[PDB]
Amino acid sequence: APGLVVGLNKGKTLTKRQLPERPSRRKGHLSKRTAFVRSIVREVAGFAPYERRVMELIRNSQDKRARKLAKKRLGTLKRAKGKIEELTSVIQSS
Amino acid sequence: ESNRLAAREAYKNKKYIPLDLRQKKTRAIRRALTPYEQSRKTLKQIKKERYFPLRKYALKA
Amino acid sequence: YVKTWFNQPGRKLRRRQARQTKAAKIAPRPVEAIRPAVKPPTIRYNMKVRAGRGFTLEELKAAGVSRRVASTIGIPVDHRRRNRSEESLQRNVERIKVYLAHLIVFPRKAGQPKKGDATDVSGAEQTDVAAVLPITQEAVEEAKPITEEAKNFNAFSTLSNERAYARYAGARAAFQKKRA
Amino acid sequence: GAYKYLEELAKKKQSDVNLFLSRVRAWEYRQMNVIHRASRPSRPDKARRLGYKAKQGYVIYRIRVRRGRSARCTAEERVGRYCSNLRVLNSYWVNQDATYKFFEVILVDPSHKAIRRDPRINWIVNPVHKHRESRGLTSIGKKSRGIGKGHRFWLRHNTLSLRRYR
Amino acid sequence: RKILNLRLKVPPAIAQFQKTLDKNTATQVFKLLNKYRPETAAEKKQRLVAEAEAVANGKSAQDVSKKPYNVKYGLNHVVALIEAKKAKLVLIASDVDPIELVVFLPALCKKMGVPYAIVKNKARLGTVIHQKTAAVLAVTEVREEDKNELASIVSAVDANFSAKYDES
RNA sequence: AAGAGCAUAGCUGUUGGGACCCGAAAGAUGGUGAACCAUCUAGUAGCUGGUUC
RNA sequence: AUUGGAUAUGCCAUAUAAAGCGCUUUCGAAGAGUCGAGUUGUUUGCAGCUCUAAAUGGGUGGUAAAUUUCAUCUAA
RNA sequence: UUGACCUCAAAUCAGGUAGGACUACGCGCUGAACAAUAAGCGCAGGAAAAGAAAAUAACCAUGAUUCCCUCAGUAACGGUGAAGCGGGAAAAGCUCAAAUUUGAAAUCUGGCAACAUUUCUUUUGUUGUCCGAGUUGUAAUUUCAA
Repeated sequence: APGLVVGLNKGKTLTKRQLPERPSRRKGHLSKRTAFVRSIVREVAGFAPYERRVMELIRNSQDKRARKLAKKRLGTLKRAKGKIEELTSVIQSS
Repeated sequence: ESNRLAAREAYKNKKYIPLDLRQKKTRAIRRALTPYEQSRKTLKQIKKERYFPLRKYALKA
Repeated sequence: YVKTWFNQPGRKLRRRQARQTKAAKIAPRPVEAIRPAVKPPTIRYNMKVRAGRGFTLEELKAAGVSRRVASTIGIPVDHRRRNRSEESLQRNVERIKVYLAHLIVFPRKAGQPKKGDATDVSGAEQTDVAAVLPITQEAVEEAKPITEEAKNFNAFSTLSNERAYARYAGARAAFQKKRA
Repeated sequence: GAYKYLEELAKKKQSDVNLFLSRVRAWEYRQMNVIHRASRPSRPDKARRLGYKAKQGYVIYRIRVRRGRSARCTAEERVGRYCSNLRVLNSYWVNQDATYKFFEVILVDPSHKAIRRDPRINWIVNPVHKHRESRGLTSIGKKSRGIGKGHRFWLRHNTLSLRRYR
Repeated sequence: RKILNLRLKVPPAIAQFQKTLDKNTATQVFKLLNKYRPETAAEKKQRLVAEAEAVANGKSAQDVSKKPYNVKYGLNHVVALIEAKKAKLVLIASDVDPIELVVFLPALCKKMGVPYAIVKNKARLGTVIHQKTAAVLAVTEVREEDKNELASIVSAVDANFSAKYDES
């Protein structure tokens, strides 16, 4: 804020006070309890066929096809990349 | 008059009485929630009103 | 279909009797609750000051009253709003402070003063809150001297080029990361 | 509590365990009536978070609807038409086959003396809450008719306003 | 049923419930359980009187008696107990109608390394706890004289159940 | 380039509402009887007729 | 004649009490055939159909850039 | 040989409840030749519906819903046609699921005996006791503002 109207600093020049963090923003945070529960359900429930198919695609280094196929299954790139990275961590964990 | 009164003391302090002696205001009033249940509240709200009820206040002119 | 307004005097009289009946119902306490001093959110209206919904949890914490006591004694609380400029902290604070100063709380349970509510009770009076607590507009300045350093400040040196600097900041930043 | 495991399991709807259990239960539900009382919900966690409590007055009816208006909404209306002396709280999904959508529907007894004395549920007793789904006020109904809070969601235009002074 | 069951073979997560404990260990497991049956409602009223004069005379000893050793029940309560690893014996009803309620529990308890077992019929477990129905039972602490045979049956369960089943 | 507009009422003209009045088959919705009925309807009217000192 | 509830008064109550706010040495669970994507109909919304989620995630926008930061909210 | 638990029956068993009418105004579904209309079907109340942000915005920031004026015949679409902001009417906030109390299911319906109270011999409860419901979860505490 240069006491002015324009620029990538613009605004009326004041002393901003550091506002506290509100509990609504807490969403998405991991709980060791729920992280444990998700571990249990992952180990007991298993996997749907489509992630099964893509993981030996990672196993035989068929990465690009698996990424495209994961995109087709879910719909968005971020969901697809989020999927494959967690399966890969499962792959190295195994 | 005599028989129906005679019925009423007969069935006084008895929980269940014939339909021809019960109240007849309207159907909706009969099915409505009785004040007692209307006033029923959790003891969470009991705590709220016991410790923080509406007050009497004012302002000085 | 065709909305006619032949009830306009009638509806106005209904509200009057609504206020008079409401006020007479709770006569001791003021008819209208207090509201904070808040600024309209846009470049057209941001200079003005108007009345908001309630005082944010920051202000009640500063003013020394809990969010429970405030609701009981007629101070509305707004949780959605958050106040960031510490003047908005301020301007609402003494607003709560002077409201508490002029506020008189009748003791519960047969007029034995509890904590610091009050002792006198005959001072029961129903007053307009905007009288004791009017909302003011922005304090404008008058008769300030010198600022010949701003004289040499030739406006567009900021406006014209910083506006261009803002416009070309993205392209400039892309340039710097490119040749790096 | 054991409920956290339940919806995490329930979320994995293509798991083999859920896939098997859906079919065996779907085969069974095809052989009862199209609508039938259930002693206890097949997904206690789902009903519990939808407002069901294991106490007298609450009741669960299972129903199936032909696939091919929402399937969820048609479930409630048919149940409400069947159990006409009850106020239907909510509903939730359970099973499918190639042809059917299976639902379990929660209803509350408005005249029962346990419901009337429980402050959390007395609101259903009041007469404005009878046959909500014929009025489209339930969870699915409110979402179906597009009601919500936002920009994303008639007779204030076609009317002509003629003030006293104009 | 039968054609549907075998056509797509029952997954081991569900197949583990159709195989259960033998009759003999069940009898001795029950024999220990009746020694720790939860207090009867009538007995509850009697001790409520006992605490009545206790609190009159300054709550006496810890209420009137020592810690109430008994069995632990309730699916939510037992799951909270096994998570804290306070439980020493876990007993699961074999025929729960929605199997999802305990379809995860054996895998959970195996991860905690706790001796557990599947006992036939929910009604018998409920009879242990004066209830019409008990989906799961838990033993977390007993008296010292009962420690010896409790370890014995745990070893026996870990010899004709927990160990022999394992992950198949 | 040393601002002239704003508001109200009236007259006249025009556009839209049934639209100066009267009058065409028809069409739809829902019914009754073995075609009829009621609403939409005061419709399409580019015309016929009438239109007051 | 009832009733409006306040005022005072009288009597029981139980009150071994619980709650609000200084602090945290931390923990914070948060709603699934749902969101979403494609597809067909209809007036972005909804609906049928096949697929089907995730935990700083998800929705929504100012920006960027077609991705990004930033802002704001916490659905089923 | 018996007893549990579960599933399902049966009662001219005890207690309750639903239909139908009005429908000016509410909320749905359907829908014509205009019109998200008329007609048709469903369901409510004295109001209904909506409602305490998965909302705005781009500011020095706003703060549930509803209504009025304005935005504005503007944006947008191709004659249709909003909304944010501003002013005003009115203002009121909240409750669950998700964790335990495991040193005590502390919870609840009903049968029976008493004590009452009444718009009221017609109502509404309370106490005691019994029985059942309920550990596949009734209470207390907590709902993100935390």
